Amino acid sequence: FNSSIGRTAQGKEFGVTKARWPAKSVKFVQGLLQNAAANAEAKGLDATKLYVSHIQVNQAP
Amino acid sequence: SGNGAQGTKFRISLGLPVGAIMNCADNSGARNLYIIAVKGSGSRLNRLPAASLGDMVMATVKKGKPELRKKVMPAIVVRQAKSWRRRDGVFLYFEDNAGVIANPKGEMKGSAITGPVGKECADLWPRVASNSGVVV
Amino acid sequence: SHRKYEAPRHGHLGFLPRKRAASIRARVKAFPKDDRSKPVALTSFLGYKAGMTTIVRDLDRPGSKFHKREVVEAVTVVDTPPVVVVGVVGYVETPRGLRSLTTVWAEHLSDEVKRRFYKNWYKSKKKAFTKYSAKYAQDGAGIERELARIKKYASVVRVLVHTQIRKTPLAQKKAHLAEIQLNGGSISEKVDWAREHFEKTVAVDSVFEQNEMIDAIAVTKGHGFEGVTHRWGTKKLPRKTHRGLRKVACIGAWHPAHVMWSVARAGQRGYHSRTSINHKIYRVGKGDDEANGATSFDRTKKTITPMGGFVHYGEIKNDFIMVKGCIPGNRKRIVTLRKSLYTNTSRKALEEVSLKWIDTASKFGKGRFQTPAEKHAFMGTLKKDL
Amino acid sequence: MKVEIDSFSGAKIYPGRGTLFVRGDSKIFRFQNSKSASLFKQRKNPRRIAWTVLFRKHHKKGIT
RNA sequence: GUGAACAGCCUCUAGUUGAUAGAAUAAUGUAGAUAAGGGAAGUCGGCAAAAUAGAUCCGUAACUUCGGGAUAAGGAUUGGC
RNA sequence: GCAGUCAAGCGUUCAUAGCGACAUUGCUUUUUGAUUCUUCGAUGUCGGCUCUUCCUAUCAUACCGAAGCAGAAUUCGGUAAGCGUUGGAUUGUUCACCCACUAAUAGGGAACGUGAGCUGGGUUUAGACCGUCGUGAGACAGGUUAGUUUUACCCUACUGAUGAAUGUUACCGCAAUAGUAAUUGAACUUAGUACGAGAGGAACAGUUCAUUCGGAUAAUUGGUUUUUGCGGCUGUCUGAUCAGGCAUUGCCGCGAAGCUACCAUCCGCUGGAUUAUGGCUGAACGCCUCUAAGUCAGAAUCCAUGCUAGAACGCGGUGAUUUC
Repeated sequence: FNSSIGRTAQGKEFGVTKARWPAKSVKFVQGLLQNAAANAEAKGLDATKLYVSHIQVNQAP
Repeated sequence: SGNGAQGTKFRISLGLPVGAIMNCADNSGARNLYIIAVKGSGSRLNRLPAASLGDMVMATVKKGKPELRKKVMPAIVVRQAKSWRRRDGVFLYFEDNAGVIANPKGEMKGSAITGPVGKECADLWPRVASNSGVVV
Repeated sequence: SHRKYEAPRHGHLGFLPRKRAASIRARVKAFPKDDRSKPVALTSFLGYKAGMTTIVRDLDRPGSKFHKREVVEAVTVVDTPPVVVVGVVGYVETPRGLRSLTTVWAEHLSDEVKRRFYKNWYKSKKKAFTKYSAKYAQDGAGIERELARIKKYASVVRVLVHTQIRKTPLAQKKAHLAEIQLNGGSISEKVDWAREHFEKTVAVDSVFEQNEMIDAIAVTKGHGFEGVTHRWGTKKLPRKTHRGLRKVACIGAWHPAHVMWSVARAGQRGYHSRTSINHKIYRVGKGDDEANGATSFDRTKKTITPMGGFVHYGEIKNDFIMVKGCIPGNRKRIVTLRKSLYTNTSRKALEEVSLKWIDTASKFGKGRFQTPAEKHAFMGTLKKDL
Repeated sequence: MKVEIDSFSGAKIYPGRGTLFVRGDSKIFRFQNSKSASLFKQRKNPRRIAWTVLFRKHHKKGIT
């Protein structure tokens, strides 16, 4: 969902010309990314070896 | 410009287009001649032809002595009142807007140019700089 | 129908794509034709400008009306540190024109141009060329065959030079490079000329002398994404109009249903690599020595540096070389100085031309005075005690 | 040299600096900067202007 | 308060700080300006803009239905103590 | 509208120097006709302003030929579209017709170029008047005045500007291709001379400047002002003073920096190949001939040196290439 936004400089670390800083939508992703940590650690796993094999966003009504 | 050029001019800063009310400055009787063209100028669309110092313009009369009226006169600008530079790098400018009625070979109709005279119409029109007054 | 009133075309067509250039430095297209009976000397020079000053002269134009009688004239002054040459690179003949088959550096390369190849200096451990200095550690066992591979080959050999920023008030600390054609002769000592001038500088009178026609190649200053009235120069459409006041009016007809390359619309203005040719030189003056702004009969010991210095550049105590008119590009740039292409005929070169009054007046104001020791004893004693 | 001392404040005129105003009564008026000329369009007499040397000389400041 | 004035402009009592915000000034814009030397030469056409403009004194033509035109046109003065 | 064929004759004499009777063969789609093939669930259908290119059926420039051309002026033609072709009065005007200057003031086409570019003066609305016609409503390609000109943020085109991939990263270059620009005039001079026994009156090479266009630059001058820099002035408000607010930037005068002006200054290169045309050598044709092979000079023409961009899939030389 690129079109008609401005170029930046910080995006070329990932090999793209244009980027953003979606400061609100990030803030609900931390609210899960300690919650998923809050029960993966509290299952019996370690906490220094996790990674996200499946992230998913699909649109609501 | 042309008809009587015993030499040539440098470029002076041209600042009198068609429509200039230049005040006549001799004893030709009519004080106020109104410019209609110049002589020796090019052409591009919507550009007014502009009069220089010292050039021979063609310029009708407007008021005055009722014998040289309702015709077209050949004329010559004597002082300009636009800040030209000259080659010494000084910026002269007069106050008056002068002009003398002349006939085409280039020695004018009246008998006494009054007031000051721009000094670079000396060599261009030598037959009227002899009948000048205070020059420079 | 036709266009009802014929007029010339606004803007030159052989200068587009009017685009911002490669770097601050502009490349040079060509060099003079070599003639191998001449002494070996380099043909174009690298320097910085400071800002233009004013000059009166004494015209030797027999025939005109200001013969032997005064004028003013606009000189500019470009200045130069003693630039210093750090290696040659030979180009051989081929059906693709020129081709680099060599490179040979010095042994002690300077830190000002070990600066240049890096783009993030201080984090680096500075380790450029430190395996290439191993080759000179012998008698010449990797270079004497290499220079034999540029004596025998490489029908055109051009040598590269680099400035002295450390002797110049331009706070950049990062020098520059180029090439320069060598238009002397005897190709295999045209090589060995540069073999001598490793780790040594070269002057500014080494390439130019007085009263000759230099040729300027430089870059232009820039003004950003400019519109269409300043860009090309087209007419302002009248006050009555709607959707603008200073656009271009109509672009094309119906057919061709695609707008031309020849039509004048907005974009980039400035910071192109322009040129300007046939500029006259006046005074290749030495900076360190006696009274570089003292002309023939002013007899007043001063500099060419105006009162309070040049604006945005500072003072010149280095070498300087002054140029009639206006070289393209504003202050603090790398303007280069090509030599001629043809020996002139128009009696505008092929004379001697003198000099009568250089200036010192404060170009950071409407200045009045010529020496800080001259406004002192003119005004008297100020509230500042003498 | 080609020095000139002007007609409003005794300032200095060098070739490559300054203007000149003639009048219809044939009187030259050499100035240096437009400060010394825009006062003259407004008709400012130089003997009541606090920086001119024409005013400076007339009150015993730097002559003896 | 200035002023002739409930005009314009600043303050007192009373109310509000409500108009999505941060950063840097590119083009083209909308609103507001200024500009040498000519002065309608632009244009369907002085449209738009500019210029005088308050007050006091002197003056003020044809024409007229004698009431008017008329602030006709024109020129001078203007602070503070 | 434009171009040829003939040639009765004009042109003292002579058909073609320059024209061309009575005819006759075409070209063009800038005139205006003829037809109605496509658009009537809509191509915004007069003129002007601005802007680019194209065509020549050359008005000027460059070089050349022919003149009942002694010189200037001129009349035809040839290659030539590279570069120029204007300022005003009157009208809604394309057209028209004059006043001027210069080199000339050429004709034309690009949906009768161009309204998501503009103004709306005209006509194709509704208001109103007059003249004629009509009994009347009303009509008149007759006249006269006022009358809302809508959207782009889509794709493409173009003008600019980024960028993955190419062992990395950095520097230095190379040039396929594309664009390319300078144009004309006056005086001094040659010279009152060649020509003409007279009136008149040139040319080339030099100059020295100018006209039109383009690229830059801000030394000096001018325009700019929120640097709100300094000073002045008004009304008000901080008890008075010093210092300040508020007056859409209160107003004024000067104003450095910065940007800019044929409103200032500077700069705008020279070699190769050619066309017309003139020749040499030279047949065909024992001569004769610029041609049939060869061959020279030759235009503002073409291509190169120059001037700009550097193919983001065209490439070359060089440095360093993680002891964690």
